[PDB]
Amino acid sequence: NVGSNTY
Amino acid sequence: NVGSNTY
Amino acid sequence: NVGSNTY
Repeated sequence: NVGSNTY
Repeated sequence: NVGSNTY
Repeated sequence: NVGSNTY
């Protein structure tokens, strides 16, 4: 994956 | 993975 | 992985 961020 | 960050 | 950071 590229740049799957969690907030 | 590239750049999958968690906040 | 490259640059998968955790906060």
